[PDB]
Amino acid sequence: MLQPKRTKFRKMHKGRNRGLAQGTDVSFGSFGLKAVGRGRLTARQIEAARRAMTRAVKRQGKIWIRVFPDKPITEKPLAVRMGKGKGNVEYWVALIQPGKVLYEMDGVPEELAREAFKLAAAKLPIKTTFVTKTVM
Amino acid sequence: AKKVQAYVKLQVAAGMANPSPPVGPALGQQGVNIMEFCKAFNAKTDSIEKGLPIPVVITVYADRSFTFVTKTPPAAVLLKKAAGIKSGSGKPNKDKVGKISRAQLQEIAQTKAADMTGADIEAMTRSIEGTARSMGLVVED
Amino acid sequence: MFTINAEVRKEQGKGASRRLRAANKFPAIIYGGKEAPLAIELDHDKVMNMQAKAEFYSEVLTIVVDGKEIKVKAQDVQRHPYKPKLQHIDFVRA
Amino acid sequence: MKVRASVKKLCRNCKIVKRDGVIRVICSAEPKHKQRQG
RNA sequence: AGCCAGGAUGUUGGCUUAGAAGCAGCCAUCAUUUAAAGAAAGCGUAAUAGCUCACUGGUCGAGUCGGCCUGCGCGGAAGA
Repeated sequence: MLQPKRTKFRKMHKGRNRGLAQGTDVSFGSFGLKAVGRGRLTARQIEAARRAMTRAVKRQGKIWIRVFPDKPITEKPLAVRMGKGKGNVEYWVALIQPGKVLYEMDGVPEELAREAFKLAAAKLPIKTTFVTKTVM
Repeated sequence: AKKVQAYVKLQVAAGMANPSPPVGPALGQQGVNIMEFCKAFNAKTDSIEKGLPIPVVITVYADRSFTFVTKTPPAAVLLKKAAGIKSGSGKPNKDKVGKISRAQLQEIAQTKAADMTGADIEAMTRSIEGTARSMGLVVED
Repeated sequence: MFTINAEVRKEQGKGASRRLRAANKFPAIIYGGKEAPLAIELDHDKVMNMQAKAEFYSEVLTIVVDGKEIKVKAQDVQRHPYKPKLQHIDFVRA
Repeated sequence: MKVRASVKKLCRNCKIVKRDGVIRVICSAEPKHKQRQG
């Protein structure tokens, strides 16, 4: 599980998730798993999907996780009233918008990249698509 | 031979007679005789040289048991008779386990012409060196 | 070797461009050299199947606008974020 | 048979048929591949 | 797409081969007469074997195959 090594403040406000994404082209690799839905992704979903990919295209290839969590999500325990402070940091999510290339892959044929990205897009909560490295 | 009518191919190293541990009733399930691997088969084995299994066609007729003629010496123990260690291949091609001189394969390939596919010497030369590719046997050029 | 038939955009801004992409076209511009920049509207499907090739981004293109021919080269393409379609293309004269 | 909400062709003999508004997977090779309700 | 034909040899390739002789195993994964063929893609064995196919010929006489972008729909869908 991914999590920043050392923050600056422990608890972040909710804020909103509007507009489109910045990481949009397949930059590092050759094939990409790009988001279409909005959503947000916990570190467990990123790890689950990465294990599905790494298993699927065996220890050949090279995989880039282009998103990183760095946003702490706090929850209140059970049978605790409202108020009395902000909750506790339970997990860490990355906020996703439509357009984020969530993962990249290189060093495989395209048909294995289709296969691993299908296998791993079923571990994520957002609708997802397959993209290739377009040249300009 | 004909349509498949009770002929199979099975035994182990035929320096001895009638292998009881390895196969046994595998040569007794069909109409193939138990006795005709023991005396007459070794009578037809001593015509060239012993110490080789023979995958052979045994066409069981309405005769006593059948009639048999051994035809070709197979290339498994012919490519194991001088190859390297006596244990086996395992993973033979990713390293250098065996090595075979190609002149003796040119003369054995020049001998064997019945149970092959080829009409030229060079056409069937590297086929048996394809069996050297099988057990990882590095040919000495 | 590519011939891309174009028209001149009499309207511009985000209203007119988004109206222009719902009608299965997309805006574009031809700038470079000493001339004024030229706002251009392009059919979408022709240019999308055309840019699926690699030679679209390397070879000199020819854009036919008002019965002229401007030999341009595809400078920079804005693509839609999550759909296989185009927002806009910058064409530098050549 | 298997009532699932994803019905798929598990084999090359499996075959998707819609009967009575219901998607089904009829196989001839293996009857374990018989499925319903996709 | 149907229908009529062919689809092998070293190849028991050695296996920890107790039986694997393409079939509970791993490395290999070659080369040829040949339009064409995998040391076997599916089943299958006490065990070879048994078939079908991957590919090619004939019959057939006009479309067919699979992706993409989309509109509307189907399933997923159980409560007093």
